[PDB]
Amino acid sequence: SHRKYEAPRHGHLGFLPRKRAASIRARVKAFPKDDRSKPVALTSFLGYKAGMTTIVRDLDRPGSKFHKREVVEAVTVVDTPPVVVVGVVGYVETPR
Amino acid sequence: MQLSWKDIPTVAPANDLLDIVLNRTQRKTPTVIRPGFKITRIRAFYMRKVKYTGEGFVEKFEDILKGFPNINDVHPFHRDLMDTLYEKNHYKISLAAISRAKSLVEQVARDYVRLLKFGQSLFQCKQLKRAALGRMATIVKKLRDPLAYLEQVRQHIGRLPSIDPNTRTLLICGYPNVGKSSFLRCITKSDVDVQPYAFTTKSLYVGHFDYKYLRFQAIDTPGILDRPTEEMNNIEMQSIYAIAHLRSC
Amino acid sequence: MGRYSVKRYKTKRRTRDLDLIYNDLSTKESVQKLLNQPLDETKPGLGQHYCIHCAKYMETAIALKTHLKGKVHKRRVKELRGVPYTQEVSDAAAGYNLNKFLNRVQEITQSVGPEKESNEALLKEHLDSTLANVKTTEPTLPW
Amino acid sequence: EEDILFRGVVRVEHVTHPEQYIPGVLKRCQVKHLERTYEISGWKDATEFIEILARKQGRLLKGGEPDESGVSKQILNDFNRGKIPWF
Amino acid sequence: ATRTQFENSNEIGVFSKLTNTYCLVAVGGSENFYSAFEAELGDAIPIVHTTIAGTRIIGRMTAGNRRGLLVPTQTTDQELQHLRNSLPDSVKIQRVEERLSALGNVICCNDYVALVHPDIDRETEELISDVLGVEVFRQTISGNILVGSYCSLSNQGGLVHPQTSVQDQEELSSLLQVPLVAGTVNRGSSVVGAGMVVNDYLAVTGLDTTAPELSVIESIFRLQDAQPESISGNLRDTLIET
Amino acid sequence: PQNDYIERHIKQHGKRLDHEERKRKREARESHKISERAQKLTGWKGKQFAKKRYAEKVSMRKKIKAHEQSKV
Amino acid sequence: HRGLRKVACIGAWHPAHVMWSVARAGQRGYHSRTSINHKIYRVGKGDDEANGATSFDRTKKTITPMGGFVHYGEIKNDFIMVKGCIPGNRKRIVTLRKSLYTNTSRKALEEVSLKWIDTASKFGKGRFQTPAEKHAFMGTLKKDL
Amino acid sequence: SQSRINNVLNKIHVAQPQARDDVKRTPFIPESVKNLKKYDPEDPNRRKLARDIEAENGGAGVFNVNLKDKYLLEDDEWKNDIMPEILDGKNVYDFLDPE
Amino acid sequence: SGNGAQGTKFRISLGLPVGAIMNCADNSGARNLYIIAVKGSGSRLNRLPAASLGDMVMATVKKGKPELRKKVMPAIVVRQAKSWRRRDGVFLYFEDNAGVIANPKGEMKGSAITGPVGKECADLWPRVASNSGVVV
RNA sequence: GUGGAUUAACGAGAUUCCCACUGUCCCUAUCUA
RNA sequence: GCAGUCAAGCGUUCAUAGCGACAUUGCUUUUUGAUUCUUCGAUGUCGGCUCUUCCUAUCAUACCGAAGCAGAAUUCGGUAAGCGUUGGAUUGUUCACCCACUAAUAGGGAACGUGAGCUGGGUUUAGACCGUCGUGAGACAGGUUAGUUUUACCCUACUGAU
Ligand SMILES: [Mg+2]
Ligand SMILES: [Mg+2]
Ligand SMILES: [Mg+2]
Ligand SMILES: [Mg+2]
Ligand SMILES: [Mg+2]
Ligand SMILES: [Mg+2]
Ligand SMILES: [Mg+2]
Ligand SMILES: [Mg+2]
Ligand SMILES: [Mg+2]
Ligand SMILES: [Mg+2]
Ligand SMILES: [Mg+2]
Repeated sequence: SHRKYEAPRHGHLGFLPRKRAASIRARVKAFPKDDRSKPVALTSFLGYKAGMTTIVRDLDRPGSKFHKREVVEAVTVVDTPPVVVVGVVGYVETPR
Repeated sequence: MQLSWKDIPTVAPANDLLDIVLNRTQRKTPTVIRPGFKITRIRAFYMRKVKYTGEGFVEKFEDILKGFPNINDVHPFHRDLMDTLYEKNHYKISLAAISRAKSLVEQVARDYVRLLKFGQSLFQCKQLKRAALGRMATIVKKLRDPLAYLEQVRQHIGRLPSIDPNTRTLLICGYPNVGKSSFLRCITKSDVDVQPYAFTTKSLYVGHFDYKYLRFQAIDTPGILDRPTEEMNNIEMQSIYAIAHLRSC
Repeated sequence: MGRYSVKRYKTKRRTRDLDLIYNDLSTKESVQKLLNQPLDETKPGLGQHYCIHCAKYMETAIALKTHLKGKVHKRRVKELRGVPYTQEVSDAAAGYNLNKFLNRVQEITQSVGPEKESNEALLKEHLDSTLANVKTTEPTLPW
Repeated sequence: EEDILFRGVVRVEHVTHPEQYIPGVLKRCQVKHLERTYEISGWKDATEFIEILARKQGRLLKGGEPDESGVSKQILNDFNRGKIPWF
Repeated sequence: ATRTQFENSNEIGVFSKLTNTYCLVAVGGSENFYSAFEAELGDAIPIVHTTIAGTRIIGRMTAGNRRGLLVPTQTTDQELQHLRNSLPDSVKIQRVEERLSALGNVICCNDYVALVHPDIDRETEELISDVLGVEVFRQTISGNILVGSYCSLSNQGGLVHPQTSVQDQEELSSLLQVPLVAGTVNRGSSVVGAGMVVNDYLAVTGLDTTAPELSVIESIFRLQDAQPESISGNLRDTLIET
Repeated sequence: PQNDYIERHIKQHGKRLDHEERKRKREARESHKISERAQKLTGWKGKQFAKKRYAEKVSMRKKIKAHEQSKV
Repeated sequence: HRGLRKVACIGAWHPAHVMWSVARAGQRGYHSRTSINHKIYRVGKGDDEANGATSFDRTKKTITPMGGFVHYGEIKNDFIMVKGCIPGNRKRIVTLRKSLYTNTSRKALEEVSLKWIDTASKFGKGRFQTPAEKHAFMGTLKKDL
Repeated sequence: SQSRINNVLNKIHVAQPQARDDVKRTPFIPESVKNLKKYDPEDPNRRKLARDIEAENGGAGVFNVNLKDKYLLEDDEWKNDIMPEILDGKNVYDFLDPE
Repeated sequence: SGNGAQGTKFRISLGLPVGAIMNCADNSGARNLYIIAVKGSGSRLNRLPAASLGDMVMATVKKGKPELRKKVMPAIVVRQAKSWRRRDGVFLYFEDNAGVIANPKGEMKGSAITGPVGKECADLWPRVASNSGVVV
């Protein structure tokens, strides 16, 4: 027999298995697609999470109810000292 | 509603109505029953089929019987104009046929549910369900001609203009050559075309204007030919009923 | 909190404030308006027998008499004595709107103070005159 | 219509607010016996009458509040028992 | 007399403030409301596109005439600085410390006389007399206590809510020294003060205001040249038919 | 719009420019289209389509026989 | 009976197995997550000496709160200040990636203007932004004289 | 049944002032209002109508208006400045006064 | 659907489930309002519909005038007593739950509102703003 | 066909409402052995 | 269903032995929309809580076709199961029926999913009372009360961990 009272499912099935990670450093699985006429740029950085705080910003957003008003927002601070370049790796496109 | 009747939903012929209600029953009820089930399951299966078909027909009839206006419960002018446009006895008789067929469908539903209460087999219950649905089908097939008449009168009555009988009103009148229609074209904005032949306007039209910050209506007239009392058509009946009923200038 | 102060000081169980009662005890017309109340079905003594300091309604008049004799009433009367601590005191304690608070203090020690004390004296003798030979049972007749 | 107000003269079925039956009886009474069986002290509006009856029957609440529903049910039970003239 | 809308509502008095020498418009969305005011007015008086206390209801919170402007205590000092920067020095802006914080609901003023709520403090009444420079009178409006929302007033005449009595009209017009009539606005609304702004040469209403209502308010506010405010005796047939 | 207005708009303005050729091409495609519906429709709609086709064929042959018998 | 922090029915007669989608117990947290579209509110330098100040604040202070970040310490380097929440706890390593597509929202096109940055203590209920403000509010103490 | 039944009497009749004093109080129109050419929406002569700037600088919910662009100050480099608003733990508006 | 409300409403903490008593804050003749439904609420199994400040509900009158009782009417919530957040940052609450009687087009039945009114409700409803003398 | 019909007090007897009160619930969280 | 007129195939080339598809009329009126306070309901071994999947016979959302489809709002169809489908009230219970809110409150299967996952009632007795029958012991699936089943540490499956 049918359920007689519909309800949505508890939880997301695309975030399975709920297991421990393989490292502390989570790995980047996609990079922005290359455009061979732009200048040479780095596409990511790496730093350390150091706490939260609170700010006040003066908001400019045309069409909203908070246009030209003051808004309290939470922010996160990441400590980013410089990074230092030590090597280079080349990758070839194989039919695997 | 009161002044305009572009709110009657739709009506269907008898064959299309039968197709709609019976295919709705077959689609929205379960269709799989087995001989090995319990007899209460079998009786509830066929009882649900009978009740659902009856309630579908009753709902389709009850939409019409409240959509169409009551001829004897409206203004005298609107009653006389509707009486001239379509015959009053044909109107009343067709809606009475709809009401009688509705009550007979409820009777068939109740009697065959009571007969399904004591069925002893899938074969017996199936024959009873088929007999009930066939009797309902015979009723709806006997309803053929009032449905076609009511379809025509709904399609005509939807387009009809909106005259308030209790407002500021200028009535125009005269002989069948244009005059009045050209004058209404001058004083208002409308679509009443001016043409040198006599019965260019076979109905009556409304225009609106504003004088001293009030809203005025202006009703155009087809034309009364020459005739005393009973030689006139419904076209001249429209005009003389408008003059007889509209307290106007 | 725990359970006691949650049961007592909940927002739907809030009681009237001292500075509102101080403004009630000033202005003799407001004292007459608070003594001559209309009939009310949701008040204990049908809106009558009301204490202005302890802003509560009594059942009978003998209940008001024993309440006026008691020790809770004397605590509230001692609380309603001096300058009644509005936001001006907090501002001037922070060092802000200090001249306005000083005008307020000298005004309350010049004018509003002795008026409040004279109204409180007249009210005390009026209540002591009225609540003297009262019976303990009450006529339920609300007229 | 008021089928429940018609049936309320007969024995009570599941009443939640008797303050429709109370003015019904107050229209459907002569004053000569109600003021004797209840000793009404003055104004005979339904609210004041129900108030003095709550304070007379002792139908008070926490604080000293007249409960109106209980005492109007007491009047309706008096009508069930038959201590008011009726015909 | 024109007809506009704020977004799709006819309450012009809720979202605008109009006097003889400046205009105040609520911000939000587009430039259609400001441009309607600017199309009718031009560069003749300043139009200031402002907010009060973060809200858009700026006609019912402020109160001003030709001489001054009054903002409630709920306004901020940045908004008050913006107003002082936009308006010239001939109009003075005062912030009031008053319990009744809807000043446009509790007073109804022109350049000479102001009606007020009866429960307004003496310091507030002295401040109204000092800043706006007017004669203050405590008065109801046929029993209603919100005189700014239930009356609309200028230097020529006045329009009150339609269930006002004739002796109330007589006493109030003697106090106000202007001809006073009762009527509706926005197709039959009793709140005539919060659906229509007006000064000596302009009135703005909502799109649903009918043509009899428009003709009556043009007459009583003496706006067009053919409006001597006694034309209701020649316009009475419209009213008796209405 | 008052009393019947679509045909007055037709007489006053016209129909579409591509109106007639579309109707001719629709009637030309209907012959291919009625055979595609006899072969693609399954279930109950196929049985209903076959019943309507049988009724139409009997009606047409009855009309032909009655016309030739009545005229000759 | 047998507790209430549970799923009551974990399966039926058919299929005669527990299915892969029927919510059992186990490890929570320590998962790798990617979150997108976080706006950068300030890129601060490690030698600015007023990088916690704005054009509406006029006070010489850095972004380090009063007493340090709880379980972290001072900043003393360059920093990124982004809007909202970020996966992981404090003092963990984060990878910041550029946008993988061109965003066509106005939120990605606005220009943020900070008015104030909070630097009170998060170890407790802080109510002073600078130690000079705390000393000026409290006044002179017994050890100060 | 009533006097032109009652919902006409306080509306068709105008209340008269009946003067009580000797204060003259006249309507005021600033003369720049009398010196307007009337806006006509189907002409090339038109003034500007800020709706136009909003149209050619984006949409309705896209154009961002500068409210400091119509301030009346003593200098015109001052129109795009900002107030300091806070210094240490104090508000600048609490201390801002002449003298 | 959302009739009478000018613009949009942002998210505010809901305080009043279905089955709550609130005060009546206008002079129409009622004393309290019993909340039986909330206009424009979602559907979820086991979840009660809940109203917050600035919402239109369907209510009945339990105490008050004898004419107003035994009928269902629209009302608008004007005071909440459950603490919500302003976007200029502070949390705040009132002393009681209170609302006023309205028609489905948003217009008000009474003539004046006693006590303060939340500025979010006054910004969302123009006829509430025209009938109130104290806005927070 | 004229044990039957009521009954104050009493009851770990059976059924239905009201006031008060609340984690029964919305909708869960945290702490101790 | 009964009765009558037909008339393509028919009785494997016969029309009227004897069938007979598609049609067509009759018969079932408180027969001029009238009455009908009615739920004329069904249901006795299941009902509720919790939770997960599948079908399409599609209620809503996406895209199309037709309609006297002016606009707006609907009606009837085609593809389509990606996604949703509620809060209460009430009779022993459930369906049905009511009150709202809603974009919508579609229909089904999985031992009428989930009677040793948990619970009210049954299976399931022994005490007692009323009604009816029996001379009596007793009986009644007539009515009302009170009433004992109580793993997991094993293998697999599943969730996490070496
Ligand atoms: Mg289902
Ligand atoms: Mg990849
Ligand atoms: Mg902390
Ligand atoms: Mg005996
Ligand atoms: Mg399909
Ligand atoms: Mg799916
Ligand atoms: Mg819902
Ligand atoms: Mg079970
Ligand atoms: Mg089990
Ligand atoms: Mg037994
Ligand atoms: Mg027992």
